[PDB]
Amino acid sequence: VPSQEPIVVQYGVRRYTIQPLFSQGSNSPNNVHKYERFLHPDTVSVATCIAPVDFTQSPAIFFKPSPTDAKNIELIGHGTFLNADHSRILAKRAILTGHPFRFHKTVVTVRYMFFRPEDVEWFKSIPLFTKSGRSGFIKESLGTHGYFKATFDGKLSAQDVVAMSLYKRMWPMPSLPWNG
Amino acid sequence: QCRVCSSHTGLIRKYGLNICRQCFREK
Amino acid sequence: SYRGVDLEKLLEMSTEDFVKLAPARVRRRFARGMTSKPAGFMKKLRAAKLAAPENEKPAPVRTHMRNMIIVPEMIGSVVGIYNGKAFNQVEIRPEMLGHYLGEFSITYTPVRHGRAGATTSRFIPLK
Amino acid sequence: SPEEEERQLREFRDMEKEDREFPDEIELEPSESAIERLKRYRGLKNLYNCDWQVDEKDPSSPAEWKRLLRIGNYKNTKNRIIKETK
Amino acid sequence: KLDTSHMRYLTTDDFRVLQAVEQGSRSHEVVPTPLIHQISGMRSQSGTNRAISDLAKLSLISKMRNVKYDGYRLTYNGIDYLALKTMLNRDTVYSVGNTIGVGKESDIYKVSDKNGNPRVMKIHRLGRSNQGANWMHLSRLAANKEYQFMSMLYSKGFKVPEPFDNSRHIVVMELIEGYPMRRLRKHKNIPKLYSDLMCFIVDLANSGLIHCDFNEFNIMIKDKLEDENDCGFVVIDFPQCISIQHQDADYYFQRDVDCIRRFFKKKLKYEPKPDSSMLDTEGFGD
RNA sequence: AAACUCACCAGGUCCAGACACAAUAAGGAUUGACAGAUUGAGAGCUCUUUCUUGAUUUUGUGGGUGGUGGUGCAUGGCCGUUC
Repeated sequence: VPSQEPIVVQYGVRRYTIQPLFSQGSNSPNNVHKYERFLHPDTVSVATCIAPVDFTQSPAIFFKPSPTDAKNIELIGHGTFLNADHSRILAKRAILTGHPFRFHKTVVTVRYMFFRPEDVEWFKSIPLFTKSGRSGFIKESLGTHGYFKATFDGKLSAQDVVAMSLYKRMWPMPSLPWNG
Repeated sequence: QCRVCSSHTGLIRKYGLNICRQCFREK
Repeated sequence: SYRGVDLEKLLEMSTEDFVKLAPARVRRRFARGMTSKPAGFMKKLRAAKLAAPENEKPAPVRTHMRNMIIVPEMIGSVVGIYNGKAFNQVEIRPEMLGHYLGEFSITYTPVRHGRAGATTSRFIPLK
Repeated sequence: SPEEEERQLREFRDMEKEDREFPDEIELEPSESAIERLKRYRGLKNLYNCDWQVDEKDPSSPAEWKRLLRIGNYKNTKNRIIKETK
Repeated sequence: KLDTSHMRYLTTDDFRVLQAVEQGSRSHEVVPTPLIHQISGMRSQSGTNRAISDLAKLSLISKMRNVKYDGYRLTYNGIDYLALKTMLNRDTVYSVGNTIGVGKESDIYKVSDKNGNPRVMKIHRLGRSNQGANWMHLSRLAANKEYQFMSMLYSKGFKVPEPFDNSRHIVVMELIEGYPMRRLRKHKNIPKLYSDLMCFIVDLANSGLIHCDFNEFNIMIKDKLEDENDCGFVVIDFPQCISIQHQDADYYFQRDVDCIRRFFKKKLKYEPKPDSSMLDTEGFGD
């Protein structure tokens, strides 16, 4: 189920059609999260929403409000009322693209990266990092149909991702009390 | 070069001998 | 205006004659051989004055070299000329005399010696 | 609506990877613009090391976020809330 | 020559390490392998040889595999990158580069401060570089000693520029928009400033250090004020400084009388007006 | 040092389906000693508008025969290199 959608949350028994924001339920040291749009089919998810709060850590049941099966519920998923916290904060990621057009040594001519000239020139303040993690900064670029000129650990290939950074922050969504 | 190296710097087209300026004291 | 001497003498000259009075680095060009590359240019010129609002502005017909010499005869037509990529619109007049069409070029985003702002884009921000 | 559970079921369960791999890729056709869509928010270094915050001053804050009981911590008020009943 | 572009791949893994190992390579030259973790209290195998293999290519450290006395050394960038890192640590340098200027053990590196006005990171590397047993020992301490001997007339009423920090080779000198005496063309008050060259060494004998070394690059008519051109003096005359006890002042005192007689006369054909002064007064009036 | 050199650039196209069977396959699929349109910033090429064609080969396709992709991994002598 896509995870920007109203799911009827129970944390315990009572029902509210809340509009959550699921994020990855990994072991988080810094307690800093994501605005992950949608779901992952196995692991733990961490919702983020506004609810009118019943503060006793229940096994949460999230479902769809219909008498679909012989159960009068469509059970979407069980989990844990983790907390109610303001400083449990989000950061949506980006991964941009770099498709290396050749096999160079130091300066890699990358195309399929930047079309427009004011999208070439003004967007030269973005940190260059490879999908392998080779961080760095843009020193030049000229490409039109978008190049660069930087210095990384080794060499690059046409199946690599010379990514760039947009780490943006969307904002959460409130509940809806469903009783019927 | 003569096939026992990957020699890419100081290349030679002069006089067919394929021995570098850096290879008068090697080759 | 070509020399100051009579204008009904000078305008339709080819690559032959006065340069045999001129010195041999620009005599071993213009008094050897006409190089008739502007001869079928007249045949496209004679249509580049017909269907205009006349005497004023014809169309920017493109031309992509750097050692080709235009002759003044053709008062009232427009040709777009090589500047490295694009085609500078020239209303062709007797106001260019034996100098290159491909001299219309200073091809750089300008040399930053007074405002060095693109040099600031190559330096090191550092973690 | 069951037809769009075969029409849009092509996408509205398989766009779940638009979150994962290309989350906020400025996607590039010659018609799509780069400036306008992903414009109005920071770009720090690393999610396990950076610094994002709680209460900015924007219209992006919803109704019972900027009219909150701003919960301090849960774990540092569950002792309060439960011990209000203990 | 120079490398600069082998630094920005790190994390916190080297920031706790540095001045613990910089005060640890001084307490204990060439450091063996399992000590980078344990001088800094960094843990044994939580992102560790990943980070040391990250440091390995960067030439601020090198894998000196000797026979059980291994080497991890904080090549020449163990001073150079890590003093850039030190000025990132001692709150002066925020990134690297708007820099133009060339010497031998003094490169002028034009920077902008924490404030915003510019200054200059001069760097000390003698022998070019030759950085060895005393060459590192010099550029560590000649950055520290000449942090102590650029205030000998600033307190006493005269013009010596001020040093700011002494990080490992780096000496930061405002920045001075000078005009040396080979760049200038004309002057408005000529005969004052010839007799003030007898009189500057008069000022130098008050502090007890006579300076001599005057070539055509020396006396900067600088830019304190840009618009109204309230200029000043930068006197690059320092390194011919001699303790007067030594037996060479027989021809240092006579330099103060009959050796400056060419430049205001010839450079500025205009035969000069003024008087002069000796330094026999300054022997007693210190 | 000239355009080439000369490792880069401002704009275009000669050209990709073989091997099987599947649509048309010899009423023109696709072939050529030629006549024009030919031009993209200056070209050879094509065969809709003479006619060689000669069974053969045209294409939405995948194993991959096509390693004229070898960077190679070392393996086998052989000599720059290390002694």
